[PDB]
Amino acid sequence: MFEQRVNSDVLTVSTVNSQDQVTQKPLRDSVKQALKNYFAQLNGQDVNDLYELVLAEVEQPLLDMVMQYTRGNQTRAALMMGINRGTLRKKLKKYGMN
Amino acid sequence: SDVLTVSTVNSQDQVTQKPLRDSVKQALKNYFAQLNGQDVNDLYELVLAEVEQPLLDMVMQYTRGNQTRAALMMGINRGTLRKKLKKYGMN
DNA sequence: AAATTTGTTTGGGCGCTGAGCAAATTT
DNA sequence: AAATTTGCTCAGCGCCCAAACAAATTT
Repeated sequence: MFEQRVNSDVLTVSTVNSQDQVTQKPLRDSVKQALKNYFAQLNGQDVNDLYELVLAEVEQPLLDMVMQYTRGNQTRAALMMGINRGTLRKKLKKYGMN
Repeated sequence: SDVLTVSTVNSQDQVTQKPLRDSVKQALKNYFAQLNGQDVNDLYELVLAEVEQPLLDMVMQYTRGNQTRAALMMGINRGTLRKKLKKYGMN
């Protein structure tokens, strides 16, 4: 057999820890921190947009990175993301990536 | 002019702010490196699930479990919010 | 020149939607 | 005692979707 890699550890970013040593925390925790400091700020005006705000911030990179990987090939991009080719096209247009 | 950002630290022990989107880029850039052309199959539901959980975990914690307010705080329908809490068994 | 991708358009369905409501809970 | 939030239902419609095609591009 070979060792377990939980869903958390598939997508990870490099962090430095207490002992000045480069570990790899999940992406989850980056999202957590980005939000917790976002809350620190907004004292105390209302929010009516928090989902789309995040979605936007996450979709742009994903599309970006996959389109680099597939080298502009939308057919393959949409295949590997598991979305409709039309849906992908629509999303690319939302972010001016065409 | 940028709401979503994570704290980073450098060579000179200086903390500096960088956007979450840059952090997502790396996460993937890395993920891609690890697989040597092993076709990826559901990369959207993957990333979605890795972001929806922290987001929910947090606003649900901010609104103190008040589903009504958290749904209004995000852009989404209370019913949708419930469907998502179910999806990740957070309910 | 064959194979693949792009850029449309079409229609079925499912997912997100607000509204409505009684019951439970917070105030 | 009143106000808010929950849990559920329910049409409507808006998005996601595969299927199909011809034209453009890549192989």
